Amino acid sequence: IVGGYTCGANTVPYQVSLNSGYHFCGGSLINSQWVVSAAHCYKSGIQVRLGEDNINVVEGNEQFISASKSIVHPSYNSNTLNNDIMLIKLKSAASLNSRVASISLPTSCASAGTQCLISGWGNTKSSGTSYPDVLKCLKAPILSDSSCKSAYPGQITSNMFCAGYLEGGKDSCQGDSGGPVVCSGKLQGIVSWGSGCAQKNKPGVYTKVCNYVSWIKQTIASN
Ligand SMILES: [Ca+2]
Repeated sequence: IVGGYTCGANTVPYQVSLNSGYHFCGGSLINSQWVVSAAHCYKSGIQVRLGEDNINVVEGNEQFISASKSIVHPSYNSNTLNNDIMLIKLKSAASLNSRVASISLPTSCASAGTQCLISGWGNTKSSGTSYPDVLKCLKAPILSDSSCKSAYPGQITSNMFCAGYLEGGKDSCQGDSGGPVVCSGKLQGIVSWGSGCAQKNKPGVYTKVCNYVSWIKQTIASN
């Protein structure tokens, strides 16, 4: 997250870190057994880390639970990043309390102008590299479909939306991928892609979670 703020420990209780020996992507806990992330974060051997603030220090609220199964969206296209969503099942159910909690799925799609909370452990610099150990946060609005398409000609599908600031300086970034965009207490986006980070006229692009609620529910119901 570039141009954000330190969230505070366990203030984003649905945020998870995907770990394969190291943090590599975010995700969102949607029930005791299941995490939403980006399909482009797929790999084998995932350990889901819940209750994290500093990802390099054991602070006392963590739950580390190996994944039993990953399910990339049936229509994920890694070239275009269309349908950049996956589900990860935990080998055992997480214990839920105020610091580790699921986030609700949307019942309707959010609108341009709505304020959301984007979070992650990704790079905090737009030029060069610095990775935080504690969770960063950014409040940002959803942008119009027209301004999103004008920013990224030929690239924005109906399964994507832009959020952030066209002036630059505030955005998600590498290492945030797969993490949440939460608006009015609902998971509306997944950190997906963008041109660089926090560049002028290059806002963040997010998977549009409301399009996937029926797939998510039916997949969980049978897996
Ligand atoms: Ca920790």
